[PDB]
Amino acid sequence: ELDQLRQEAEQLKNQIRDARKACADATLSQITNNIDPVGRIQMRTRRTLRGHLAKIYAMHWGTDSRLLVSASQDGKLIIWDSYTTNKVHAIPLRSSWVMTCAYAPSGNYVACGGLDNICSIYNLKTREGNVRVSRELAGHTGYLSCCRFLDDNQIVTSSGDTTCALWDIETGQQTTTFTGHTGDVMSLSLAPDTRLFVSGACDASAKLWDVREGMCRQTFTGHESDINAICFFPNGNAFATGSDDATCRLFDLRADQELMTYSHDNIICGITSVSFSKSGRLLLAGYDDFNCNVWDALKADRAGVLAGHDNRVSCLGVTDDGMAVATGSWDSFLKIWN
Amino acid sequence: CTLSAEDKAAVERSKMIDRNLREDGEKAAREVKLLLLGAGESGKSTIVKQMKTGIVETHFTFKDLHFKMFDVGGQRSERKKWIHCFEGVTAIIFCVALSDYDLMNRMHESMKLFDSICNNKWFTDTSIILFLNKKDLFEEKIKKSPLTICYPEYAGSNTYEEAAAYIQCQFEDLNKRKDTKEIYTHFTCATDTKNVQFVFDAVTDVIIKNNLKDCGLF
Amino acid sequence: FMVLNPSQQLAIAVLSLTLGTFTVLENLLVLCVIRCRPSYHFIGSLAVADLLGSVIFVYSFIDFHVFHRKDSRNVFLFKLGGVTASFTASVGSLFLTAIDRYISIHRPLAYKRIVTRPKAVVAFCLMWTIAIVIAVLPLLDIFPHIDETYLMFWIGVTSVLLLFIVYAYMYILWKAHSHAVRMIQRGTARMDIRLAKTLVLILVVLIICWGPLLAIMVYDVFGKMNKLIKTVFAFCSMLCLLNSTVNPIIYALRSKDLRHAFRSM
Amino acid sequence: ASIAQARKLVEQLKMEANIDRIKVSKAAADLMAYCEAHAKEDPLLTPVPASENPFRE
Amino acid sequence: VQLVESGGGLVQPGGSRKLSCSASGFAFSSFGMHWVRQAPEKGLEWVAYISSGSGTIYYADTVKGRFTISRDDPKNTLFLQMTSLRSEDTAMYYCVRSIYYYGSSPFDFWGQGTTLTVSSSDIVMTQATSSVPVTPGESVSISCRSSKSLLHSNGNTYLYWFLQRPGQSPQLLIYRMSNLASGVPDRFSGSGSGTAFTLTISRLEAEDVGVYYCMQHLEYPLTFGAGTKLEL
Ligand SMILES: COC(=O)[C@@H](NC(=O)c1nn(Cc2ccc(F)cc2)c2cc(OCCCCNC(=N)N)ccc12)C(C)(C)C
Repeated sequence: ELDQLRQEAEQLKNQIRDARKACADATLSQITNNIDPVGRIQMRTRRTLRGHLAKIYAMHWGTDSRLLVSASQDGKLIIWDSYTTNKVHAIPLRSSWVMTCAYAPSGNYVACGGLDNICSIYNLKTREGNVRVSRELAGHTGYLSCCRFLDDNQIVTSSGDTTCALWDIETGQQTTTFTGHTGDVMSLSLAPDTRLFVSGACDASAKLWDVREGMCRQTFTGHESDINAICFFPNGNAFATGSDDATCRLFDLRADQELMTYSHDNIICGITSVSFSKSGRLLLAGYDDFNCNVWDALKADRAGVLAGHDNRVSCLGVTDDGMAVATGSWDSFLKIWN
Repeated sequence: CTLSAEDKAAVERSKMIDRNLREDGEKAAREVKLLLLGAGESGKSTIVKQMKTGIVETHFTFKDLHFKMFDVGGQRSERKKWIHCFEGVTAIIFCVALSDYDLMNRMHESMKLFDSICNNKWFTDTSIILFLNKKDLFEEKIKKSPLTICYPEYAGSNTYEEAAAYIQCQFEDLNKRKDTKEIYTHFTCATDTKNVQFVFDAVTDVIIKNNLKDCGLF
Repeated sequence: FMVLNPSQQLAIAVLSLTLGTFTVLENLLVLCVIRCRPSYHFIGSLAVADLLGSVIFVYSFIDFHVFHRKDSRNVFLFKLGGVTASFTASVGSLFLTAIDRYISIHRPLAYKRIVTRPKAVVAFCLMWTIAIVIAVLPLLDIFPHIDETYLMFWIGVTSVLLLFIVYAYMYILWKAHSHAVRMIQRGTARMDIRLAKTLVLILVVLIICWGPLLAIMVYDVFGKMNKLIKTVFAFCSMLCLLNSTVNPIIYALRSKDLRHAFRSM
Repeated sequence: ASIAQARKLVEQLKMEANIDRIKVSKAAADLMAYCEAHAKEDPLLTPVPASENPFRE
Repeated sequence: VQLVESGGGLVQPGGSRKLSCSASGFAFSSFGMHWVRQAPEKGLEWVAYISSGSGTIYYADTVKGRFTISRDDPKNTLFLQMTSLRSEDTAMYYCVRSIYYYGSSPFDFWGQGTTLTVSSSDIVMTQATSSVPVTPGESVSISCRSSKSLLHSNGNTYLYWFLQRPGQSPQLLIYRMSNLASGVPDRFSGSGSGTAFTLTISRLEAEDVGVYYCMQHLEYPLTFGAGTKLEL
């Protein structure tokens, strides 16, 4: 009616900013005092993977910790054997402008998408001996930016038209939709048991969704600019986000607010990706000045650098058993560190 | 060798994937790639016919040279997230309508787009080809519709020669890296097939200055 | 033989003192780039063969001519052989740069496919192979133990390759002439001028060095030898230290990609 | 019309404000606890013998 | 997927024939191929191998200089030229397809066979049973023993199990070891270590009747074991 934007809606945001302050009695970086540091952490390039001809944009590990897939702007999708650095499959894509890839947990399927607005599914196990397309999922209106399997039949996608969506692979229809954001959604990450997931958008916020219902549960607001990457903590009760203002942050789901900020005065470039190591004591982030820093997560001291690359570090990932770390870059190489 | 019989036949499979990868990266380096931009009102659609959801490609061979043109205006997202995918095209083509000067908010809408792409940090080394379409409809509109409705400072003749010539310097002054980039202006006819003959001549100029700068001989 | 100056035999070390000193300094500050592209390989290899000539020549030469130290019939052929290798490993570096530059305008689109990391070792280290063959020749009155053929034969591997490089740098300066004016007509120069101001600086430096010396190695075959001409052959034989002092000025500098780079970093 | 949208942005803040929150000391103690029971089996902060890792060479 | 071979017939000692096989239903150029032979009333014997891309070829010492194997990809066909045939070459000949990468299953599809009747350092595999009678629903075991250990330093042991029913071609049951081929009931299983292996069937149906073979794939030449029949 009259003035209704004023009184009621801007009041409930003043009830939330005062309830988060009624539970923040102490800060993380005080109680994490008088514990041992982790000391310097040098690692070394164990493998190097050659064969792409253009920039590499995405990568994802298989669940056995030995195979992996990668995508690049030359229209190829390669599956690698990382112990003996052999190529297992090479897949040609219809279009060349690809921005994400994922591996099915069973190991039977892989997914792909980009500036064509489609998510393509590929069957790896056939009676004929080659890899053929199995499904195409249409309906988004902007470029696809991320996707993740839940099992052999379900998959979630985030899109540049400000929306996320849940799909059914038997048919080709999206069964649920997710709307609240007001900018382009850039990334998403699934809970360890796959009941919840989070996403971050260019409106500088992150959201917690429920999968079976389809409703937002919490919103988080700390950054000054866009959010590029996001990841869950192994416990399942915190997550970290990396933004375009050269900072990372830690959020707590049950305290409902922020715990730490990971920054430094000599670092003034954006962040492309982020990941946690097993047990969650280290936070790896890969930045836009060609490096990859390693942070102590409880304390806020940076505890290492790994500087083998020659151009922008676009993606990284840590394996399930915790053995190695991979990075892809805009010079077309992949490297395994340990 | 310490490898098994099956370990050796997996190495041989891999070296034959390696050979089809090289065969594909050589057959794709024989084509020039071009991004097509411009605040889209009229001209951009006819120049494709002149040469014959997400992203739109097109092919055409002319005189032993193969091209791929990319139209991108059908996206409607934040342009500052995906535009860096096009780092490393050979050139950019840019379309403008000369018949949008006194309709002057629109002519200054094009000068707003030409200023942001020409000064990106991703396109520091990329030259620009520039078009100016609809040179018929601009013939008489200078007569009935005088200028200074599009540019207040222009205090000179409405003779249609200083007019088109004055619109030109207003764009090329927008180039702020006079050393690492050139502009190539041309006035599109729409009946002659000289349109594709100009794109050929400018593109073979862009490549020789790249080679001569790769060996240090510049 | 011991033909030399009465007391000038160290004053020739006055000139030689400075020229040998810029060569050791410039080539290492040049070879610090390790901008590691297939074209910036041959530019470092040229910066090496000056040093290997820089040490093996300025000390060997100052064995003679000031305090004479003879040797046996094999201590000469393996001092001299090393010097010849040092001399013959520059033309293997200059000849391979006017190769990839030649195709850059001949096949303007074909520049980036042919030349990558694979080459610069297919025919590059093969060049050193020819020097090894020269050593093998030695294995099985200007210079003490030397025969006319070997001196004459070493002119065949050098006078010819220097004759090609004047073809490349006059091709590029012409075939880039017709381009820059045939387009100023169809487009309605500057490319045919910038190629002028650099290529005359390569042609003049390369005939004032390889020119006079190889002239005199022709006169001691047909002409009436004397010590009257052996003095000037000693003074102008130090042009080689000047040639290895101009090359980083003519190659490493004018490449503006590296030029600004060290100006900043 | 935008007047219909505003009464949705009020329907959502109602759901977010009534959550049950715990305080920051008790949530910061549980992230220390998890990083200790699992500190042994993480090869990236404790290098492993060359026998165990398969990426030696 | 099918493989159909032709040629064969009757030949005098010293003549020559030419055999072929027609592939249909799969990506022929991606698979390696084998020829395997079986004389009248005895077991299986490996003959020759050509890899995908024709870059590698191996032969058995019995037929080394007398036979030649080749392939024609755009036609999807496989050849075997024979010269100077002797009476030890009477047999039925099969055609087998196999692909090699991390996690694949070699030796999975077998042809129907063609008969040729001519007129009138190696690992040894020993399985010492024959004609063991059993009733349905019972538990039966089989074993064969190697003369060298098949466990390789990379972790794998290379032992396979095939089955041949009266009137048909062999089928695969277990690859490298304890791995079950697709389309096979779960009541089979394989176990062992080093140089002693075993195959177990839990409770039989009326169609698990025939002879059983074992094979090593640790190094060329490939060798089979003799057969272990099962009569009900
Ligand atoms: C080893 O002990 C020494 O020092 C003696 N050696 C020289 O006198 C000397 N030996 N060789 C090699 C050589 C000689 C005869 C051949 F038949 C083949 C090979 C030179 C080559 C030169 O140059 C040529 C062309 C100009 C090239 N210029 C550039 N590359 N910049 C000049 C001098 C010598 C000593 C003590 C001074 C006599």
